Amino acid sequence: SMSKGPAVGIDLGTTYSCVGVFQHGKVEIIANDQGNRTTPSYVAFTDTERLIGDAAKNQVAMNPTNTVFDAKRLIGRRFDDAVVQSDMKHWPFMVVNDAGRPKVQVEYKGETKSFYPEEVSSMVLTKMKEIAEAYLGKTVTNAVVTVPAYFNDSQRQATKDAGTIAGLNVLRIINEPTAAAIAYGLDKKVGAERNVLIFDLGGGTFDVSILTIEDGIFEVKSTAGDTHLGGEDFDNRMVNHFIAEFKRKHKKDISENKRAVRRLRTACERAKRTLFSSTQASIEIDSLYEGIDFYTSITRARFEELNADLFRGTLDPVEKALRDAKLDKSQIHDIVLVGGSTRIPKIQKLLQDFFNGKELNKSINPDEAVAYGAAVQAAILS
Amino acid sequence: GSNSPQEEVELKKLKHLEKSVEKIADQLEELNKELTGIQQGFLPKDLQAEALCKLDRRVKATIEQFMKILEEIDTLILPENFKDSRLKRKGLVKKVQAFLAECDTVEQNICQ
Repeated sequence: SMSKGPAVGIDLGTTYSCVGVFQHGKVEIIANDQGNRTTPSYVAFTDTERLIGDAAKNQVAMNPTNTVFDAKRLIGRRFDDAVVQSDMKHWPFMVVNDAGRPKVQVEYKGETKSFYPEEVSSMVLTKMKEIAEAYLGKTVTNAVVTVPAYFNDSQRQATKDAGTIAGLNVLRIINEPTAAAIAYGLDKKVGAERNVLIFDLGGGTFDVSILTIEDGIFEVKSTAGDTHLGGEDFDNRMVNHFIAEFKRKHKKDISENKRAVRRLRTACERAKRTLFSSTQASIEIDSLYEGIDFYTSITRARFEELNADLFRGTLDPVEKALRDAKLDKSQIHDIVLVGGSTRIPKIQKLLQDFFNGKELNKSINPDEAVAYGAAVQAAILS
Repeated sequence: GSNSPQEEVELKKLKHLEKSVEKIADQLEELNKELTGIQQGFLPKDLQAEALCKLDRRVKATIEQFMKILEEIDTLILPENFKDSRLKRKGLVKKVQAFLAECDTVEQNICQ
């Protein structure tokens, strides 16, 4: 058997999770068995087995009703919560009421089974624990797990319970914006009280948090955002643009052909990523629809135009959080970028311009900053 | 007759994708033989429905594997001068699409 390993930091995300470890004086974000530094927060139930992470996400098209995700949207909530009722309409899996508490209901090995959200999140946490052990070659038990700043007592407790069910010794539960500030060493900056704005646009949610750090104490001053905003919305604008382009060029509508739309959507997702660092992206899809080859391109400028209202709209929760925190924008000492969509240059430009040219804390991979801070906290608590 | 060493790289990528398609096509071939076997076989008419619907998981897995191949082929960018690569890419996508049509035929014949 393996020897005892270090404590880890885990970012349990709505769509993806990330695990880091502090060692040799730095944080190492751990790649999973497929070499991915983030792992889908997905659990699938099949005729023969339970699948977690990439293996679960990879078969979603094959088994949609029995592939659970978004458990974080349900954890610690009552069935009648407005959020649960609104969210349920859009999920392919069933959510049932068990004495006031939501449960996901699935078919597993030919039988009807139901799980509490913390049981689903415990399975994701077990995979994160296993990812850390496979990399370290040592057993992992101790972890710092993160939660959104707006989580209430029930949501926080249910997350701690997911950790316990997973066999983790949860050293501490810390807020996601606090983990991001810790990653950048914002509590270590000398001087007076610091006002920090965390701009977190990743994994299908948009969260703005304002924190004040004074003598190493973090206080959440305000939170704002959009629960359902992310990369998929930006990808969809591109898809609409291309479907319209195909109609103009060929007088054919590819929208009802699910495989054609999927090939196009996958290519749009990739082009969007190319646009993070390139000003243009090319797409070549042979035989997209009715044997027609679709060879096209999109500039970063066109991508920005298609998404102009959505990008400029990210400043509304920034203004709302500033008003709730009773602070002028000029009073914000540090701006931190978290989440994959913050890689979009236009989003960075809009935020930097809003803060009158102020440099943004963005050097840490945005997808990993929260796990990075959690791993730093885990090392401190060891 | 201006064949470049650069195109050899793309042709090698396409050959690997062709090999990957051949493996999935072997899975489809077994599904087709099993479907034919059930439709033309001696199973009591009462047990045929169950045998056919047992192919569901495999046919969906086969469809998904082909869709992942198409998404990988869709990442290639081939200049006009790479005529051999473009022809190989076109031929491969057409081969995958014809296999997906065969998968769709299996789905029309099971779990009805």
